[PDB]
Amino acid sequence: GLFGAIAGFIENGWEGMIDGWYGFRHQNSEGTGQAADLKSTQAAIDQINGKLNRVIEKTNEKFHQIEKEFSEVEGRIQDLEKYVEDTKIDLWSYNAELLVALENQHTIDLTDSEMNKLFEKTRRQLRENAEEMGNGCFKIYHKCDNACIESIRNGTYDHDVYRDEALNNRFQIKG
Amino acid sequence: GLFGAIAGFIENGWEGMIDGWYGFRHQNSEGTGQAADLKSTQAAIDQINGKLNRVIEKTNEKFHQIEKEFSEVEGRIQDLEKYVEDTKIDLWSYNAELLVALENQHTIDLTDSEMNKLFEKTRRQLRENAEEMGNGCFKIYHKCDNACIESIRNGTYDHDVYRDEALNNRFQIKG
Amino acid sequence: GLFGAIAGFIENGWEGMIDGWYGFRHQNSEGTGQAADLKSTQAAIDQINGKLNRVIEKTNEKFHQIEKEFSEVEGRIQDLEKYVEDTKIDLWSYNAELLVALENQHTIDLTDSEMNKLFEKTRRQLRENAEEMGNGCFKIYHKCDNACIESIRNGTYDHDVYRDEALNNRFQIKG
Amino acid sequence: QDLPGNDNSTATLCLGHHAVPNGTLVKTITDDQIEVTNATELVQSSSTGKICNNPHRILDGIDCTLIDALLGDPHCDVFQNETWDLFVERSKAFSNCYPYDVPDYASLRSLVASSGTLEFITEGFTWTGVTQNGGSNACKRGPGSGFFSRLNWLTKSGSTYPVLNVTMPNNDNFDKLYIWGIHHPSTNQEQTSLYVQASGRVTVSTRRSQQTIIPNIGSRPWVRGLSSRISIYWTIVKPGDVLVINSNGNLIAPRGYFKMRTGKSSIMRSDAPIDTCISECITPNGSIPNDKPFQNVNKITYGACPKYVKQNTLKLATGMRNVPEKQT
Amino acid sequence: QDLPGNDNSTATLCLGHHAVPNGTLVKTITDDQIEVTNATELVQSSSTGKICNNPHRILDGIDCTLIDALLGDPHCDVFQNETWDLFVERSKAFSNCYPYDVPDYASLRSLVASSGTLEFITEGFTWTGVTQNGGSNACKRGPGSGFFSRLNWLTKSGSTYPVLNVTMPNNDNFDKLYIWGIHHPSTNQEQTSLYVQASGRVTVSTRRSQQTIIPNIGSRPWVRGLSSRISIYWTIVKPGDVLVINSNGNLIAPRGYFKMRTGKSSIMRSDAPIDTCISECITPNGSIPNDKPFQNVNKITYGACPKYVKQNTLKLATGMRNVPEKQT
Amino acid sequence: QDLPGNDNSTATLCLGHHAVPNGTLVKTITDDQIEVTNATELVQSSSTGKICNNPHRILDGIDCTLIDALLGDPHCDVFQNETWDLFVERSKAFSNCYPYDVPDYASLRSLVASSGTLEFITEGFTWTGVTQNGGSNACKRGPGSGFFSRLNWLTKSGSTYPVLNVTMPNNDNFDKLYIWGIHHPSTNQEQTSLYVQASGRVTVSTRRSQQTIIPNIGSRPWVRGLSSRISIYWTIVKPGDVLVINSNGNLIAPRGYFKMRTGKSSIMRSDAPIDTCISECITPNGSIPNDKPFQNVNKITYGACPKYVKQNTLKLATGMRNVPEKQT
Ligand SMILES: *[C@@H]1O[C@H](CO)[C@@H](O[C@@H]2O[C@H](CO)[C@@H](O[C@@H]3O[C@H](CO)[C@@H](O)[C@H](O)[C@@H]3O)[C@H](O)[C@H]2NC(C)=O)[C@H](O)[C@H]1NC(C)=O
Ligand SMILES: *[C@@H]1O[C@H](CO)[C@@H](O[C@@H]2O[C@H](CO)[C@@H](O[C@@H]3O[C@H](CO)[C@@H](O)[C@H](O)[C@@H]3O)[C@H](O)[C@H]2NC(C)=O)[C@H](O)[C@H]1NC(C)=O
Ligand SMILES: *[C@@H]1O[C@H](CO)[C@@H](O[C@@H]2O[C@H](CO)[C@@H](O[C@@H]3O[C@H](CO)[C@@H](O)[C@H](O)[C@@H]3O)[C@H](O)[C@H]2NC(C)=O)[C@H](O)[C@H]1NC(C)=O
Ligand SMILES: CO[C@]1(C(=O)O)C[C@H](OC(C)=O)[C@@H](NC(C)=O)[C@H]([C@H](O)[C@H](O)CO)O1
Ligand SMILES: CO[C@]1(C(=O)O)C[C@H](OC(C)=O)[C@@H](NC(C)=O)[C@H]([C@H](O)[C@H](O)CO)O1
Ligand SMILES: CO[C@]1(C(=O)O)C[C@H](OC(C)=O)[C@@H](NC(C)=O)[C@H]([C@H](O)[C@H](O)CO)O1
Ligand SMILES: *[C@@H]1O[C@H](CO)[C@@H](O)[C@H](O)[C@H]1NC(C)=O
Ligand SMILES: *[C@@H]1O[C@H](CO)[C@@H](O)[C@H](O)[C@H]1NC(C)=O
Ligand SMILES: *[C@@H]1O[C@H](CO)[C@@H](O)[C@H](O)[C@H]1NC(C)=O
Ligand SMILES: *[C@@H]1O[C@H](CO)[C@@H](O)[C@H](O)[C@H]1NC(C)=O
Ligand SMILES: *[C@@H]1O[C@H](CO)[C@@H](O)[C@H](O)[C@H]1NC(C)=O
Ligand SMILES: *[C@@H]1O[C@H](CO)[C@@H](O)[C@H](O)[C@H]1NC(C)=O
Ligand SMILES: *[C@@H]1O[C@H](CO)[C@@H](O)[C@H](O)[C@H]1NC(C)=O
Ligand SMILES: *[C@@H]1O[C@H](CO)[C@@H](O)[C@H](O)[C@H]1NC(C)=O
Ligand SMILES: *[C@@H]1O[C@H](CO)[C@@H](O)[C@H](O)[C@H]1NC(C)=O
Ligand SMILES: *[C@@H]1O[C@H](CO)[C@@H](O)[C@H](O)[C@H]1NC(C)=O
Ligand SMILES: *[C@@H]1O[C@H](CO)[C@@H](O)[C@H](O)[C@H]1NC(C)=O
Ligand SMILES: *[C@@H]1O[C@H](CO)[C@@H](O)[C@H](O)[C@H]1NC(C)=O
Repeated sequence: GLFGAIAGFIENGWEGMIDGWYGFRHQNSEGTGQAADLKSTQAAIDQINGKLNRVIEKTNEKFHQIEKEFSEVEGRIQDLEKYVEDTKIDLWSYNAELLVALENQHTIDLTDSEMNKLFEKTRRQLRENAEEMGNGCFKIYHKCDNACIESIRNGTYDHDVYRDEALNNRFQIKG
Repeated sequence: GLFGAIAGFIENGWEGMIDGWYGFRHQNSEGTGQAADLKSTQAAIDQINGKLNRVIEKTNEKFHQIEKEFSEVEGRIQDLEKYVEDTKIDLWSYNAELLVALENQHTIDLTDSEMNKLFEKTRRQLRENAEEMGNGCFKIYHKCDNACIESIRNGTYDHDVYRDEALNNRFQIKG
Repeated sequence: GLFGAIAGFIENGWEGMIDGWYGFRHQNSEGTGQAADLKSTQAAIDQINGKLNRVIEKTNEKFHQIEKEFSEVEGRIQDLEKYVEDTKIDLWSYNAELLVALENQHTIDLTDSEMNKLFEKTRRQLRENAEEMGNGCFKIYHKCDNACIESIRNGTYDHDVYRDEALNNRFQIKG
Repeated sequence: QDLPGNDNSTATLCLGHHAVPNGTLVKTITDDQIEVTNATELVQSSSTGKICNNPHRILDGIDCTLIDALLGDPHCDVFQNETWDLFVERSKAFSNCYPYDVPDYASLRSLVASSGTLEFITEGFTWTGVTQNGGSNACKRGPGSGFFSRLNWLTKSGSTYPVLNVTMPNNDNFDKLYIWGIHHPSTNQEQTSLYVQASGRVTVSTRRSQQTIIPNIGSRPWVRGLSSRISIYWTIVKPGDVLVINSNGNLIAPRGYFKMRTGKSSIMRSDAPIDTCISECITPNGSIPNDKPFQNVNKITYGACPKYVKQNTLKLATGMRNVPEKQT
Repeated sequence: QDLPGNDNSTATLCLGHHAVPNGTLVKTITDDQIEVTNATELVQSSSTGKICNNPHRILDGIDCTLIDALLGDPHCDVFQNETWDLFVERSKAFSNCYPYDVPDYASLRSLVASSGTLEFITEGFTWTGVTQNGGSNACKRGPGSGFFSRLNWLTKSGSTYPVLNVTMPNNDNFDKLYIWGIHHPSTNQEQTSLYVQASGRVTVSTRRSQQTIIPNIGSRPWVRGLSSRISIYWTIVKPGDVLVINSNGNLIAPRGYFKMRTGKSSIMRSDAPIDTCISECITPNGSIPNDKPFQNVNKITYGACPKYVKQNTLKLATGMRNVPEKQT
Repeated sequence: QDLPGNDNSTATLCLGHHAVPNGTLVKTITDDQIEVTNATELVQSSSTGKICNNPHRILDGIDCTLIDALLGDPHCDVFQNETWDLFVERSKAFSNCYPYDVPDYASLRSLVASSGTLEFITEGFTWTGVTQNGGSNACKRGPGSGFFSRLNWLTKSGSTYPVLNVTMPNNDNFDKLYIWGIHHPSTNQEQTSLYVQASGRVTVSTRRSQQTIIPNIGSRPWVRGLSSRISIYWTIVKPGDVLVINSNGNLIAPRGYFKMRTGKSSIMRSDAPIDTCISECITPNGSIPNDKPFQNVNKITYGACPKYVKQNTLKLATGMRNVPEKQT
C-alpha cells in the first residue's frame, strides 16, 4: 500500500508464522530459524482494536417514531412519511459504505507502515555491518551466531563490536 | 505530499515525458536518453481507476416522491415538505464536497508514494555502486553503457558484476 | 504515526524549542547549540491552517423552518415533525464526529511526515560524511565548526569539501 | 578491540509478515475486492425470531388492537388499567362490539401508544333526563347486550332528551384524556326513537378548544347486524382547565378519563412470539443483538438498535493484506 | 573476474515524473486550489432540454391535467383507459367543463399518479326514481350540453328525488377506486328545482369507512357561466368489501371504478418537448445523462438519476500534482 | 586539495521537534484520547443570553402573540402595519378580547410569520341591511366595548338579517390575505336575537376555492364573561381572482386585506432580552457567534448559524503529537 513493503518489496507473507504478525527468518553459520516480533505485532493489533472499538461505540436508542408500513392509500401525508424514511435510509447506507471503505483503506496502509517501520528499525540498528538485499533481507557481513541474531531481534545489538570485521568483509575484498 | 518526492526532493515534472507517468532520464557513454517506467505508471493508473469506478458505482433510482415546487401558500404541511427536501439537499451536498476532498487528498499522496517507491526500488537495486545525489538522481560509480542502463530500468541489474569497480571509484580516491 | 519519526525513532519532543516546531541540536568543535528549522515548521503550519480554514468555510443560513418544540399532544403530524428533526440531528452529529476523527488522524500523520521529511533531507545532504545513529542524530565524521553546522541547516553544505576527511575517519580506522 | 581469532563468515536476516491460506475479501477506497488476513461483519442480518420479554415491558395484545383495548370492547376487558413499554398488535386481532370509526385513528393510536397506560379513573358525570348505559347486541357482554366499558350511551327518557350541559374540572396536576363519541343513526325514525330531536349535536369544549360534531343519518354496510356507526373523538384537558360537554342528542358520553403520561412507550405490529430472554433491540421480526453498528433486519425498531442499512454485509478489515506463499 | 577492470567512468540516472502545460485545479483536505495533471467532473449540470420517450412510458398530457383526464372533461376524452410511467402535465393545460374543486386535490392527484392507469370499468348502478345523465352547457360535448364522462349527475324525476340507497360489492381480487361528488347549488330555488329536498346529503361508505358530505348553497364567482360548483371525493373499496351510496339529493354518482395498481408511475410538471431517444433520468428540464454521481440540473427527478447537489462543479483529481518543467 | 588537517574530529547533529508541558487530548480514527500540542474547539456551546437587534429586524411581541397582533386585539394595536425579520413571541403574552379559536392556528401563524408584514389595507365592503361594528365588553377598547380592529361583526338590522352576497376583485398584482370568521352562539335564543335565522352559514369563495362554515350553538367554558366563541379562517386571493362572501347569519366580516410578501421572515418563541449588538445567528437562548462550524446551544436557529450537534465539545488538533521529555 502506501509504504510498499507488504505485497511490495517483501514478496509475500509467511503462512508458517503463527506466533505473530511480523517477524524474522535467518540463516547463519549455526542454523536457520524464524521468530515473530511481538512489539510490531502488538502495535498493529492495538491500532486495529482501537479503530474497531470506536466503530462499535454506542447504538443510540429510539422509542416511539413514525409508522413505516401502511395498509391503506392516503396520499400527501403518507407520501412524506415514506420519503422521510427512505431518504434517511439512503443517507445512513451511504455512511456505512463510505466508513468501511475509508477504514479498510487505512487498515491496509497502517499494517504496511508497521511492516516498513520494523524494516527501518532493523536497518538503523545494523549500521555499517549489513547490506540490504532489497527483498526485506539484510546480508550481515560478520559472523553472527544465534545470540547475535537474538540481540538484533531484542534490539540490543552493538554494531561496534562487529564493525571492523564487517567493514573488512564488506568493502576491502579486492576492489 | 506525504512522501515528499513529487514537488519535494524531485524538483519538478518533465513535460517532455509523454510515454508514461514516471520514468528515467540518463546520461552515459553513448549519450543522454529518457524512458517511461510502465510498472509504476500502471500502478498509479490502476489505483486511480479503481477509485474512479467505485464513485460511479450505481445511481439508485427513485420514482414517485414528494412534490418539491408549490404554487399556493398552505402553511404547516408544505413547510415540512420544503424542510425535508432542503435538509436532504444540504446533507448530500456535504457528502459530495467531503468525498472529493478526501479523494483528491489521497490521489495526491498515492501518486507521491508511487514516485517514492520507484525511487527506493532503484536505490535498493544499485547497492554499493551508486550514491544518491539528493534530487532523485543517482551517481553510478562505474562505467554504465546503455545496456547497463536498460538492465537497471528492466530490473535485472547485477550489482556484483560492477561492485569492485564501483567501490574503488567511490571510496578509495585519496582519502 | 505512519512514518514513525515523532514518538518513533525520535524519542521525545524538546520542550526547550520555542522558536519553531522542528529543529536541530548539535555539538561540534565550537560547543553546543539548538535552532528551529523554519521551512518545515511553516510547511506543517500552512497545511494545518489550510485544513482549518476549509472547516470554518461558510455557515449556511436558514430562515423560516419547522417548529421544533410543541406544547400540545397532536399525534401523526407532530410525530413526523419530531422525527424529521431528530434524524437530521443524529446525521449531522455523525458527520461532526467522523470529520474531526479523520482530520486529527491525518494531522498527526502530516506532522509525523514533515518530521521525517526533514530527517531525510538532512540525510541526503550529508552524503558519505555522516552516519545515522538511529535516534534522529547523525554522527558527522569530519571537523564541523559552527559555520559548517550553519550550512547544513541552511542547506548549502558541500559534502565534497569534507569527503576525504570524512571517509578516512569513517572507514579506514583499523578494519 | 574485539578479536575474531579465526572465523570469517556472513549471515542473512529476513523480515516478513504472516499470511493465511483462507483470507477475506473487503472493499477499499481504491479496490472493491481486496483480500485481507481477517475481517469482521458490521451488518447484523438475522433475528432470533422471538421478541424477548426483557428488559422492556412487552404487552401482547393477543386478539385486541390497542384502540379496542382502550375503548373497552368486551373481549378486550383483560387490558383495563394495563401498561407497556411496547404494545405488540397482532395481525389476528379483531373488533367484536358496536361498529365504530375513529376520524384520526392514527393520531389516537399514536397518542395512547406512547402514553403507555390505560389507567382509567371513573368520574361522577350526572346525566339528568336521559337513559344511561345503553347497549347493543353487537357488543354482547356475557349473555346480554353490552357496549364499550369506558363509554356511556345515552338515549331519551320517556319522551324527551334534554339539552345536556355538564362540566368536569381538571383539578389535578396532570393532563386528562377523555374519549367520547357520537352515534350515527341509520334512519330518521331511529334518530327520533332514540334521541327525540330529528338532528342531534355534540359540542365538547375546554377553555382552549371546542369540537362540535353533528351525526349523519344513512345506511352503511351491515356490520354485526348493524348499519349504524359511532365515531370516536378525544379531548385532552390540561390541569386547571375544564371540560364542558353539551348535547342535544346522539352523545356517546365518557365515563371518566385515561391519564396520560410521558415516557418511552410505543406500539409495534408483529406476529413474532414473545419469549423469555433479555434483548435491548426489538424488531417486528423478533429481537436482534445490538453488538454490530448496522442492521438489515427491519427499519422498524424499538430500543437500543443498530442503524438500519440497505447493505446486508459490510466487512471491516481487521488484518493486513493477505499475500500467501502458494495461492488462495 | 576480468583482469584490472580499469575504466574509471561514472554515469547519472535520474528518476522523475510527467507534468503537463495545462493542468486543473482541484480541492483537497488541506488546500482548495491545488493543480493536478488531470481531473474529471462529477456534477452533471446540463440537460438535453428534451424528455426522451424511452425507456419509460411518457404520457404527454397536452392540455389536460391528470385530474381532468381522470374525471373525463370532454376535451380530455383522448386519455380514457390510458397508462403511463410518467404523466407529464403542461403549464398550458386547462379545464373546460363544469366548475369543480377537489378537497384534497393533492392526494387524489398523487394517488392516481402512482397507480399509473386510467382503466375504467363501468358498473351497473341502478338509480331508481331519479333522472340520470344530467349535463350542462359549461361542459359542451359536441354541439350539446355534457358533463364528465366518468360521473353521472342525478336530478329529480317528476316531483320527487327518493332516498337513493345502492350497493356494489367488491368481489374481485383488487382494490377499486370510486370517484364521486356532490353539487353545490347557487340558490335554494336551484336546490329545490333539481333535488326537491331543501337540503341534500351524500353518505358513501364501506365496512371500513364512511364520508357524509352535505352541499352548501351560495354564489361563488361566475366560472363558465356558473356560480355553482361540484366538489369531487374518492373512496377505495378493498377486495371483499362493499360500497353503499346513500343520498337524498345532490349526489354526482360514479359510473364504475378505476382500477388501482402498484408500480413505478409518477407525474411531473414540465414544458419540455418529448423526443425520441433513450435516457433513464428525467428532470422537468429534460433528460440528463446519469454517468456522473451528482447533478445540479433539478431536484425533481424520475428514473435512475444522479444525486442532486448544490454545487455545480466538483472535480475528482485523476492524476498527480502538476509541477511543470517551465510550462509549455 | 587542502593540507594536513592535524586534528580530525567528529560532530553530532540531532533533529527533533517541539513539545509542550500542557497539551490537549483529541479523538482519532484509532484512539479516542491522544495528546496533541494544540487543538481548537469546533462546537459553539454558549449564548450571550441576549438577542442582538442587528443585523436582522427583531420585532418584540411584548405581551402580544403574532395572531392577536394580526387580528387586532385592542392591547396589541401597537403592532398595526408593523414588519419584522424575526417576530419574538414571549411566554407572557396574553389575549384579552373576544374568545376565539383558529382551526389551523399553526398554519396561519406560519403563513403570516414568514410573510413578515402586518400591512393592512381597508376595503370598501358594503354590508347592506345589517348592523355593523358590533363589539363586546370582553374586548374593551378604551372605556367601551370593542372588538378586533381588523374584523367587523355584523348583526341584524331591525328584524332582519339579509343574505349578504358581496364581492371584492383582486385587481392588483399581488396576493391578498383575507382573515374572516364566524360567531358560535351559546344559545338558540342568542342566535335568533343576533342573526334572526336559527342557523347561520358563511360561504367564502374565489374562482379556485370555497369554504362554507356553519356555526355551532352550545355552551363552552366561561372565558372573559363569555361562553360563545368565534373561529377565525383565512382566504388568499390571487391577482386577477375575486372574493365572494356570502352569508345568511353569523359572519364576522373582513375589513380589508393583509398584503403578503415573500422573504426571510420567521417567528421565534423566546424570553431572551433584546440588546444592541450585531450578531447573525439567533437562538431562543440569545445570539451565538457563528465562527465555529457546529453548535450545541439550541436546535432552533434563525440566520447564519452553526449546525446543531448533539456533542458539546469537538476538538480539532492543530498541532503534532505531544511527546514531552520530563516524567509526569
Ligand atoms: C340500504 O342498502 C343496503 C345495501 O343494499 C342494505 O344493506 C343490506 O341489508 C340487508 C337487510 O338487512 C342485509 O341483510 C342481512 O344480512 C345478514 C347477513 O347476510 C343476514 O343475517 C340477514 O338475515 C340479512 O340478510 C344485508 O347484509 C345488507 N347488505 C349490506 C352490504 O349492507 C340496507 O338494508 C338498505 N337499507 C335501507 C333502509 O334501505
Ligand atoms: C352574488 O354576488 C356575486 C358577485 O357580485 C354575483 O356574481 C356576478 O353575477 C353576475 C350576474 O350573473 C355575473 O355577470 C355575468 O358576467 C359574465 C362575464 O363578465 C358576462 O358574460 C355576463 O353577461 C354577466 O355579466 C358576474 O360575472 C358575477 N361576478 C362574479 C365575481 O361572480 C352573483 O350573481 C350574486 N348572486 C346572487 C344570487 O345575488
Ligand atoms: C352550561 O354548563 C356550564 C358548566 O356548568 C355553565 O358554566 C358556568 O356558568 C356559570 C354561570 O354563568 C359561570 O359562573 C361565573 O363564574 C365566575 C367565576 O368563575 C363569575 O365571576 C361569574 O360572575 C359567573 O358567576 C361559571 O363560571 C361557568 N363555568 C364554566 C366552567 O364555564 C353554563 O352556564 C351552563 N350554561 C347553560 C345555558 O346552562
Ligand atoms: C338492533 O337492535 C339493537 C341492537 O343494536 O342490538 C337493540 C339495542 O338495545 C338492546 C336490546 O340491546 C338498541 N340499543 C339502544 C340503546 O337503543 C340498538 C339501537 O337502537 C341501534 O343500535 C341504533 O342504531 O338496537
Ligand atoms: C345554467 O343552465 C344549466 C347549465 O349549467 O348550462 C342548464 C343545464 O341543463 C342543460 C340544458 O344542459 C342544467 N342541468 C341540469 C342537470 O339541471 C344546469 C343546472 O341546473 C345548474 O348547473 C345547477 O347549478 O343549468
Ligand atoms: C354579554 O353581553 C355582550 C358582550 O359580549 O359583552 C354585549 C355586547 O354588546 C355590547 C354592549 O358591547 C353583545 N354584542 C353584540 C354585537 O350583540 C354581545 C353578544 O350578544 C354576545 O357576545 C353573543 O355571544 O354580548
Ligand atoms: C538479547 O539477546 C541476548 C542473547 O540472547 C541476551 O543476552 C540479552 O539479555 C537479550 N536482551 C533482552 C532485553 O532480551
Ligand atoms: C534487460 O536489459 C538487458 C539489456 O538490454 C537485456 O539483455 C535483458 O534481457 C533485459 N531483460 C528484460 C527482462 O527485459
Ligand atoms: C549558510 O551558512 C553559511 C555559514 O553561516 C553562510 O556563509 C551562508 O551564506 C549561509 N547561506 C544562506 C543561504 O543562509
Ligand atoms: C478477526 O477479527 C476479529 C475482530 O478483531 C477478531 O475477533 C477475530 O479473532 C479475528 N480473527 C482471528 C483469527 O484473529
Ligand atoms: C383502575 O385504576 C384506578 C386508579 O387506582 C382505580 O381507581 C380503578 O378502580 C381501576 N380499575 C380497574 C378495573 O382496575
Ligand atoms: C424481516 O421482516 C420483513 C417484513 O416482515 C421481511 O421482508 C424481511 O426480509 C425480514 N428479514 C429478516 C432478516 O428476518
Ligand atoms: C483524465 O481523467 C479521466 C478519468 O480518468 C480520463 O478519461 C481522461 O482520459 C484523463 N485525461 C487524460 C489526458 O489522460
Ligand atoms: C376500458 O377498459 C375496460 C377493460 O378492458 C373496457 O371494458 C372498457 O370498455 C374500456 N373503455 C374504453 C373507452 O376504452
Ligand atoms: C432547470 O430548471 C429550473 C426550473 O425550471 C431552473 O431554475 C434551473 O436553472 C434549470 N437548470 C438547468 C441546468 O437547466
Ligand atoms: C492552537 O490552534 C489554534 C488554531 O490553529 C490557534 O489559534 C492557536 O494560536 C494555537 N495555539 C498556539 C499556542 O499556537
Ligand atoms: C397601513 O398602511 C396602509 C398602506 O400605506 C395605509 O393606507 C393604512 O392607513 C395604514 N394604517 C395604519 C394604522 O398604519
Ligand atoms: C438553551 O435553551 C434550552 C431551552 O431553553 C436549554 O435546555 C439549553 O440547555 C440551553 N443551552 C444553553 C447553552 O444555553
